[PDB]
Amino acid sequence: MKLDIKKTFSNRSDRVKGIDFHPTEPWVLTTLYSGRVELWNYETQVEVRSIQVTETPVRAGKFIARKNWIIVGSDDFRIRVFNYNTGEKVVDFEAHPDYIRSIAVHPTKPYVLSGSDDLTVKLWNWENNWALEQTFEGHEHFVMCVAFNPKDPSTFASGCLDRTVKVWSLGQSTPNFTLTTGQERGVNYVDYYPLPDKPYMITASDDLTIKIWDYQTKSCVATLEGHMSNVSFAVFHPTLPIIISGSEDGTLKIWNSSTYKVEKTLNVGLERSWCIATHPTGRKNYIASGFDNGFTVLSLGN
Amino acid sequence: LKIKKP
Repeated sequence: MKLDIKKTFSNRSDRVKGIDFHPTEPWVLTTLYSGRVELWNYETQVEVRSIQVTETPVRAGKFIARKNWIIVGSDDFRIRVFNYNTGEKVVDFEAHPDYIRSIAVHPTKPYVLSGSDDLTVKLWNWENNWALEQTFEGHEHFVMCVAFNPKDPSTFASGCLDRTVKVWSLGQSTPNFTLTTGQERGVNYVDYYPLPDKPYMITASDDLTIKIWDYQTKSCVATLEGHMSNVSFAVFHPTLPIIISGSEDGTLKIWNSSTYKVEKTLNVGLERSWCIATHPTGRKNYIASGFDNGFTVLSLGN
Repeated sequence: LKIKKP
């Protein structure tokens, strides 16, 4: 394919651990290791807002555009919510007794999941004053990554350093199933293929491998070996037929999501790659990744 | 030492 990669916006900062696109404003949310979070207008190149939230790392950061919120999870155990128009803090609660690795936001329901080093995923309901509605117990190490099935968010997958993916149903305490990934350095990330033509999940590991999973057959479709150190993330782009992976090798790679052949290796020049966001509507097929030395927003051709 | 500190 012709990918026509364009550097939309680049910003140097502290290490970016979390990153997310606003769905209707030309904004990106970055969540930094210094305890700072930033909202950047990547079209105008103007900073919209920045907030010193704590002194510890803030690893997880999403928009909740329907409530004009940002939600952020930090190593100080806390989930914090801010109205991005005013800066007003909405809530600030101890979510786990250990580090918060990942936050996912339910698309239609007032539900947030947090993944943590306390070995659990916790479900929060903001229409019940952020009440803990369920604790998903069973994982054996740090829950690195939580992701709702975007085709059915009554279900979510949890990526863990116990080297399993677990797929759960909201309201059920036992997992639907457990993927034994054979990624012995653990699972850093898990994502779903969002289109209906394949029942696919993807994982990334410290073992330098990416693995494609069929949740119908519970088998490994493919192994993608194209990084020379820790693979931080691997995600299916929501429109283009590509996978984007990012590594502590400082590189972003674009794979053919059909043939699993490398389309492009991006040496972005900000050292270790930590996180990825894709624009939810696929506006300019926008992608962005967080790095040791800042973030970059990229637009992809049709 | 915290595992996955960075």
